[PDB]
Parts: sequence; C-alpha cells; structure tokens
Amino acid sequence: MNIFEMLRIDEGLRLKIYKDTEGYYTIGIGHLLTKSPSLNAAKSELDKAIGRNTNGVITKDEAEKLFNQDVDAAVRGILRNAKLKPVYDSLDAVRRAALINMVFQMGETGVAGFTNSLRKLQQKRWDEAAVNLAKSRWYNQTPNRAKRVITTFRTGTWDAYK
Ligand SMILES: [Cl-]
Ligand SMILES: [Cl-]
Repeated sequence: MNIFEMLRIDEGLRLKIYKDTEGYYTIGIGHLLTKSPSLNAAKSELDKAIGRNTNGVITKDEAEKLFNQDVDAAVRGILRNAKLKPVYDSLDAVRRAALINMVFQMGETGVAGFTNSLRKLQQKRWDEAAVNLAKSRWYNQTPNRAKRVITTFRTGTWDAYK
C-alpha cells in the first residue's frame, strides 16, 4: 500500500465533473476545481488545468496526471510549513502517508490548525492523538474516511485499508 493507493481509495475516481462532500466542483481523484457554484467557472478551471477544451470530461491519464501533481504538491506544502514539517520528519513512513492524506483533503492551512493533535503525534502518543483528532468537524463530516486515517496514525499499519 502507498499514498497513491490510499488516496485512490479515499477519493475514488470520476472522469466527469462532480460535486464533492461539501458540494464543490471536483474532478478525477479528488481534484478540487473551484469553490464557486458555477459550473462554468468549474469548466473553465478544468480546461485551464488540463490545457484543452474539455467540455467537463477528462480521460483517465488526465486524471492520473492531476493526481500526481496534487500528491506532489501536498508533500511540498508539508515540507514548507513550519508547523507541519517537524511532525512529518518525526514520523515513520506509514504515518507520513496519513498526514499527507489529511493535507490533500483539507489543505496545509487546515491541518496546521490541529495543533494539539500535531503535538501528540510528535510525542508518539498514538492513542491520545487519535482521541483528539476525532474531536473535529472533519471527523463528524466524513467519519468513515476520518476513521481510516486515524487508525492509520494509531497503529502505524495499513490495516484500515486492507
Ligand atoms: Cl492544476
Ligand atoms: Cl467518510
């Protein structure tokens, strides 16, 4: 298992523009196009992102491409964030993937706000971090996915994904 497979399971794959769990226009493997309620804006962002007149539909290779760019960027965002980096550097590989998953979902900014949990992760207090992480809008809005990431941080295994 790896970050790519993990996220492909959490986000799924859709080749036509859809609305995500927050009602925002997205495409491919959880690639957010826009927070605007205009399908046109969405289509415009899509064209711009792929580099062609898409008409709201893309190919699988196209989706994979956005996915790679997006994973790459999440990592880079982590490495550039003063709050995130130290945590990521302290973690094992399985656990790093869970952090990446959260940043991909909520952005660097969002995750950087989980101060208490971040501290607990840094300290390697697995159970305590899991409990704190669960006290969040994130958990309450997407509990199944949140449960999987949380278990992942708790166990340092891919169990939640097999
Ligand atoms: Cl892009
Ligand atoms: Cl969920």
